[PDB]
Amino acid sequence: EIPPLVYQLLLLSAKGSKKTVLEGIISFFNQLDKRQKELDQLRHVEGTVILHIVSAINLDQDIGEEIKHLKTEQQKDPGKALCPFSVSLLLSTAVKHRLQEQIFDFLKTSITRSCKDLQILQASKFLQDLCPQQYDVTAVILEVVKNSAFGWDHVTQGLVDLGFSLMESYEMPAQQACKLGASILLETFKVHEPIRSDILEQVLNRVLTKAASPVSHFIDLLSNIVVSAPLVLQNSSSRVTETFDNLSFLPIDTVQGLLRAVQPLLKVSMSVRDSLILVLQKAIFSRQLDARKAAVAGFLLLLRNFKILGNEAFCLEILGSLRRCLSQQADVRLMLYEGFYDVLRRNSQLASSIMETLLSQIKQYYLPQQDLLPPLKLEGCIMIFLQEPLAHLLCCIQHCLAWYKSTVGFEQNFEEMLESVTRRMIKSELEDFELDKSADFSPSSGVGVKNNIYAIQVMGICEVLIEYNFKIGNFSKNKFEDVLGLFTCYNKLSEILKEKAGKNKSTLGNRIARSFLSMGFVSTLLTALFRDNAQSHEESLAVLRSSTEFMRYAVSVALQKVQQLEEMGQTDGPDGQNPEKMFQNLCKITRVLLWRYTSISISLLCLEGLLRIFNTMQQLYAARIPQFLQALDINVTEKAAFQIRQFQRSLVNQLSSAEDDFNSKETQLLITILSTLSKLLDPGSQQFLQFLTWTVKICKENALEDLSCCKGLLTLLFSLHVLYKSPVSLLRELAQDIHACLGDIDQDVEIESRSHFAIVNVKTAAPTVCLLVLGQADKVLEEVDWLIKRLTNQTQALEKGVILQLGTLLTVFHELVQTALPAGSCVDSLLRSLSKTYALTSLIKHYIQAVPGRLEKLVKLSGSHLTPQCYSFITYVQNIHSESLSFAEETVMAKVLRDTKPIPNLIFAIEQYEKFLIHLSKKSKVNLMQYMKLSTSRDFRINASMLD
Amino acid sequence: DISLDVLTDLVILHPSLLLRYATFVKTILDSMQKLNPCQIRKLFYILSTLAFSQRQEGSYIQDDMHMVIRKWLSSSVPNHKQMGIIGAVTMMGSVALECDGQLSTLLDLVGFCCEQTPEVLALYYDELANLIEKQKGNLDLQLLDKFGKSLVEDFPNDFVVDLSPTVDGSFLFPVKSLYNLDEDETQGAIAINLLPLVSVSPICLSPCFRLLRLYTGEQNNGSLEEIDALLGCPLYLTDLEVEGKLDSLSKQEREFLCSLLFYALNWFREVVNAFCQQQDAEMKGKVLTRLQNITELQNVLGKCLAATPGYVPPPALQSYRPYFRELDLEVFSVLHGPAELCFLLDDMCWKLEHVLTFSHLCQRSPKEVAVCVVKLLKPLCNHMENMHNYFQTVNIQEYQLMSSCYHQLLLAFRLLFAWSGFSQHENSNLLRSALQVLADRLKPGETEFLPLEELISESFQYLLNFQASIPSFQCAFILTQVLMAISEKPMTGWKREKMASLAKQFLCQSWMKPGGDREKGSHFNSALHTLLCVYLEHTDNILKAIEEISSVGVPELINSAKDGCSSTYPTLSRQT
Repeated sequence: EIPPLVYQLLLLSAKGSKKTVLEGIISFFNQLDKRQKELDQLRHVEGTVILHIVSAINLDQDIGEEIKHLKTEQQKDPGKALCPFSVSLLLSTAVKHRLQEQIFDFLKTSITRSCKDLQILQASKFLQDLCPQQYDVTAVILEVVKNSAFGWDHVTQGLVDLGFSLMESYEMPAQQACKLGASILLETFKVHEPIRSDILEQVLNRVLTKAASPVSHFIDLLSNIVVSAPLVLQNSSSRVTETFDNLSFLPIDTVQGLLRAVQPLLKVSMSVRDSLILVLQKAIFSRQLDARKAAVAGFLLLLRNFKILGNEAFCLEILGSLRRCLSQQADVRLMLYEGFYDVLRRNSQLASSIMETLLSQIKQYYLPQQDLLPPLKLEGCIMIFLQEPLAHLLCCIQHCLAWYKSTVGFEQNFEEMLESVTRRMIKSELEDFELDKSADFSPSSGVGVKNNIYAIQVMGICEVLIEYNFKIGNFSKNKFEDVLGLFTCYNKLSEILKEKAGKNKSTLGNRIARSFLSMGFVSTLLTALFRDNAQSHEESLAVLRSSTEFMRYAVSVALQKVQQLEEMGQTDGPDGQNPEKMFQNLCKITRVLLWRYTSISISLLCLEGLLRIFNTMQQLYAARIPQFLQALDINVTEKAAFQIRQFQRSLVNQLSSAEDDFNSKETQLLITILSTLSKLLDPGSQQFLQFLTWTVKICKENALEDLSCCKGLLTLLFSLHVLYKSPVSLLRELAQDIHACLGDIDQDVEIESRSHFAIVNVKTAAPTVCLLVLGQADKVLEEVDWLIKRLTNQTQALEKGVILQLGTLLTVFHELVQTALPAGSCVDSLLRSLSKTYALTSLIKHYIQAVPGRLEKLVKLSGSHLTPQCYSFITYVQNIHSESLSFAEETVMAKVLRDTKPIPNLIFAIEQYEKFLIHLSKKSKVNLMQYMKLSTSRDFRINASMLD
Repeated sequence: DISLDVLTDLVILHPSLLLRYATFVKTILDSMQKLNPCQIRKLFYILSTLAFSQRQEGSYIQDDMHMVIRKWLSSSVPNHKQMGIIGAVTMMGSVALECDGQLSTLLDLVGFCCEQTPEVLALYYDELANLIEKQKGNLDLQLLDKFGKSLVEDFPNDFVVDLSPTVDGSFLFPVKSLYNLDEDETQGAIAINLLPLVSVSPICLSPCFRLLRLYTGEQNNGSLEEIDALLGCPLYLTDLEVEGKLDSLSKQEREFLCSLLFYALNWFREVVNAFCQQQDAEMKGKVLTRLQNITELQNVLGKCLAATPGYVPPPALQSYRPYFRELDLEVFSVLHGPAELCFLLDDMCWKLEHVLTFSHLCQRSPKEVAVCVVKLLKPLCNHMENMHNYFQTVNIQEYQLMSSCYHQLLLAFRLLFAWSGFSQHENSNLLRSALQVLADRLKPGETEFLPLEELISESFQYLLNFQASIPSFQCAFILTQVLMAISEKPMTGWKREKMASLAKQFLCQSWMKPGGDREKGSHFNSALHTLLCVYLEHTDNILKAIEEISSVGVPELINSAKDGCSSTYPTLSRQT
């Protein structure tokens, strides 16, 4: 009887009134759907009524504006307005060509508000506690596509338009918008057959002319949709050929990912392969740096596009292209050295030809002379400029030689000349070298930079042969001393000359320069060096362990590699793009890194690494955490609780140590390592609590005078007591200590010398803590504004928490504004934050619509705890800045209109809050001003007696 | 409205392209219900011209909207009836720039629709009057006679009575012929029946006189020999002195008496509104006496309408215009006493306020208003001069009357000079023409095409010849506003000193209503605000001026005037 009912309703709406019919039908179908989800006969009828409503809005366009009802419902209480049928109806009407933008920006603001709300709830469980009602628009909008598998056409058009403008409006809530758009586009592509070509055309037209904003979303969702359905491009008659022009816009990573995505369709389709080979052939000899970079990037992929390792003309014809390209500049000579190994893992005789080409290349600078004066033909790499990166070429040579050796005429020659070079470097010291002067380097000089590029190039030369001798020799003492001599040449020429005269004027934040080692090699080195003691050891590591300088470099290279995995998503050396491969490498190196730390600076290096493994583990390998956690030997928390416990033991021993043994660099990393590992402890575990009570009890007892140590530890406590309870209890206690620790605003009454925390001493109550407390206080006020926004049967519960929290929050500022703060930015933060908490106005402004006793008590508290104390602060800041202004050159206009600007703003905030009390006092028929006092102002009188 | 304008441009440039989507537009009009009267009278006016000029789907859309009207001739929604009727009249307006069969169908349609209901009949007649008045330039005579032949049977078959009283002796009040014709015994029977027309409803009586005027203006270039002798009609009403019976408060006849006199007064308003403009022998004085008669009728209307605490007449005393049969601008064309001129300027003031700054006040362009006022301001200026001399000579009844006439007239000049359109130079040519007319009136000859600032000087000497004779502060303030409106936007030093002195003495001029009771109030406050703002803007040393006002102007008021004023400025008071 529902189709006849909807028929009579739209008949009535066509001519008669149209106000409440839509609300009734949407509510009825809401309850119908909530029943149904707990099938086909319902989907068909729902599609029919959707079509009837879209026809009604098409013919009778006046039924859509009455968007106003949904907007009012959302404003009255956020969330409970985007019902699945309501959103489906507006989505269908979004393609009406009329009123699209109003509906569309309503959806945009609703979805961004919902994602921000989800972010806050994931950042605050207390809001989840008092506001369990959550409305996640992502799920309901990704459920429509699940329901759109029943012949919905205009619904699908609305979906694809919504996604297109989603990528348009992207450019973190913007990243969440990208995620939602990719999800909805993938769903509507996967299940809708006749529109998938339209989706492909839209995404192909949207990627172009888009490079300023991060556009990796286009390539990633394109890869996902083509790996789900590769035949769409051929169904679209392979419209990817026009995209080959992207070699000039931004082919730094977009081309690589695009080719990665389209790999199977290039393989199956000969026409697109021919187009790619011709476009790259015309691109390679373009003499542009960008064009050549795009060409070599495409070459890195096309060789492995075709597989024969387990059509031979295709194999042999591609050999000479990179050989010809090798003659170009060093910058374009760079990436081929790295990418050769990837394709060399995919060939047998092509590998032999590639080795022969590389051997002919290295003969250019070999100088075959049988162990005499060093083979430095670096003079050719001068055209102040550099022509060939010898270090990268040598690294590629070593890696490819290792691959060839492991796989199963010139190869014997290849090994001996490499061995000859190793025997030549050990015999060629900094006496036969041309760069024997300690200060021949000169920045911004035609010869100094020539020495600098020679200096950096030889460092990579030494590093590569370190890998060779370690790998070619197997527990053979003769090769180990060669490694010692190589680093002896390396350190003697890297520790001094460079970073003395080369570049060390600014303090080096980083360490030993960019290394050309293998993540596999460094893993083998550390695992063989530490946590390895067997009869196969030929006493070579015993003399190797004496080289503590080699020890520092041996781990600093690893810190460089995982930092590449920190800042970027990849690294150097072989197996830099196979995420499982380093995951195993990271799984292996972490233990020996931990073992070295637990064996007992040098350990400072490995511990810094562990901080960056855990950081990289969560930020990159989020889905792969359980195996890594279990690899340290299923619930992550029990193993995580074990891991922090050993770190807890290190801290408690280290913190309890004397001040002479504080090694602050260790403390910062270990504090941060907990703040990173404590992130993934699950909410429903007890170990959450005893750890949380441990850091509280360690805060109550320990009295640390370091500043960054206190700042880092407090961040951990406030990054964990933000998802379990209300932090205002902690903030109040911190404010209790700060006021007790420091003096008083009136310097007349003595605060009792309490100590809630031992960390806060006569020194740490400086901006060190007082800026963190006000930082947390600002955060609490920020979400309260959202709660006040939500407040404007569930309403009563919302008002309970807000009044309770603001009551506690007022006790925080009341005890904090009475603090005798020092000069500087800490005073400025308090004055501005006081302007924030008063903007108390919005809650008063909302309740004008209504009175409750609890709200009256808050104003009673606010009047008796904030305003009279707040004005006392202004009478004090005037003299502390007068004292601070005497220390000028011992113009000034900057320092007089910058330390006093907050004062007028604070006055305005007080009166604006005071003014809205007038409105409530008259309207609410209750006088709530007997609690507070009269407003106080100030004047002056220029002391002309002391004018001069 | 912007979209209707661009659609009008599209249809005038080429209708054919619109006809491609004109079917969708027509179906849209058939679909939604958000119609408004003006957008109907434009949309239907545009929509019908395409059918009989171009042929793409003209028959389809034409018959579609025709059938829409027929189906909704008496709609369930009541307002659709009147919007359909205005649509119909604008159809025959476009047609009367063949349609004979369709015209017959629609006229029979509306005739069946207007069977006995008078409200739709009154609206139909009013909209037809609007049609003919707007398209007076050229309407088809024979087609109009085919359609509008009811004129000979509407008025002179239902509201024509013998001059002698011989009908309905026993009635509510005896029928008395007031305001008799000047030349008695010229027609066999000339008297309009409204008192026996208690109810044909008397609502449909005022607009149809305008209709007869337009019919006689279209049948002949003049408007004589068909109604010329039928203007001097002794108007058949109750006894004149029945206002003494208002104390009875019948509420059964006196309530009907109010509508009776209201309809008769609207009749008279049309009488002056109709044939004043025409110039002919032995009829100007009749128009003047009719204007005196409407003055008296308003006077008698005032008391009876004040007696009843609420009453609703149909649109078909001072703020009563919407229920009043509106007067046109052709009345002042024949300006060639105090109360009558006060009334004329009273109903002129609102028009000049709206045009220069249903709702029949909104159908003339400001440029046309300017050319009309400059066309016929000479008798205006002559009467201004004579009554200015009267004011220069020195009972309340004429003094206050002429003071109000003076104030309304100077308000007329202010909004004739404060018209914001003067900012652009396009209209400044007609402005210069008006200034030459004014200067020629002031200085005979030797004043053609004098330069702009000297024209300002001429207007300064002329319009300030009336400076010494100002009865009300309103007149003085509005004169200052007149000059501010005519003075240069970049204000010049000689005018700076002139206006400084003039407003100084105006603030120093006493203001006394004839019966005491100094001219205070709320309009007085706003006028004082604007005048003193203009003064302080044009005074040379503004700081010295405000210092004087705050040093000697106020303290005398603060120490002396309990209810009086400051000695230096009688315009300053405790209230002001």
